Amino acid sequence: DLPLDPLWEFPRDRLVLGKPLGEGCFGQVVRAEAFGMDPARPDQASTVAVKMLKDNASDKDLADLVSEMEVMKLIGRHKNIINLLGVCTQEGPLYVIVECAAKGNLREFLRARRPPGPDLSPLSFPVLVSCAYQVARGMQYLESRKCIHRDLAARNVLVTEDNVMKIADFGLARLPVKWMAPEALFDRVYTHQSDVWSFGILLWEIFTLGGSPYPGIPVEELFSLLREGHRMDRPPHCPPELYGLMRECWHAAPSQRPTFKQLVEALDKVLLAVSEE
Ligand SMILES: *C(=O)c1nc2c(cc1CN1CCN(C)CC1=O)CCCN2C(=O)Nc1cc(NCCOC)c(C#N)cn1
Repeated sequence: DLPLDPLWEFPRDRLVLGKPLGEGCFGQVVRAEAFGMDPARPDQASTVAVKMLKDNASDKDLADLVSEMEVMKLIGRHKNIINLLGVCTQEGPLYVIVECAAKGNLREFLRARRPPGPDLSPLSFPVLVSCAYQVARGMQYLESRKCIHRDLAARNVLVTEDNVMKIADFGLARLPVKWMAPEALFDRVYTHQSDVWSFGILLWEIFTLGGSPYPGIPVEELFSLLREGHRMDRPPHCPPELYGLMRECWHAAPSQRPTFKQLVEALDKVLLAVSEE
């Protein structure tokens, strides 16, 4: 069984499950409608997402879902992360209610909003910087809460109906080798500074509108190329100020990379200037 948390327990009868959003190995995320999620308007319907176990799940999977739920409570609320909204622990399967991100992941959001490409030739430049800045803010918050993400990439950044960026799967208990810092790749060392390296890759994904990192380069060849000091080229139409930030994230020495605080500060300076360009 699971203890009743007066701060988070939501009534099971006020939650209506909908179509699945995605299925993992033993877990899944589904659409849902919640009634009275905001206590100020207790009859209002709101669209949410529900993390739950699949039928093939074991007690190890249940402990992993419980762990993510508890980590989400400990970390607390931020505008730029997928927030916990409530829980259904009593008289039925465990439901972890979280914020809905109607527009899906950032990579597909950007790919669907691309201008005519090189085989032929919507999102303004300030909106793109705002996306980067929002993700930097969310990461700054997670870091302040002792949370190392380990898998920061555009596929793990979700977009709401209101176009707010929300980092997902921060509470979790082929490998994404192209986003990994070299000390993480080679020495299995994951710090806040290795998340800064991934943020640099994410910045490149933003300014290529969902481009695949290291275009052409075989995965096997990546490691040797990084060891030689090679890094990705400046995306087309990307300003040198933003490419400069990417290159700082990609410094070999973790201590030579910027902090999330400096990234938030540098991205806010660009955003405020570019908003009147
Ligand atoms: C949220 O309930 C929601 N999410 C996604 C879609 C639709 C909806 C709800 N919804 C709003 C718009 N109207 C017209 C109908 C409707 O049903 C559409 C597809 C993309 N959604 C999505 O990605 N949601 C989402 C995903 C999450 N995880 C990403 C990995 O999924 C396995 C999370 C989380 N955590 C939260 N929302």
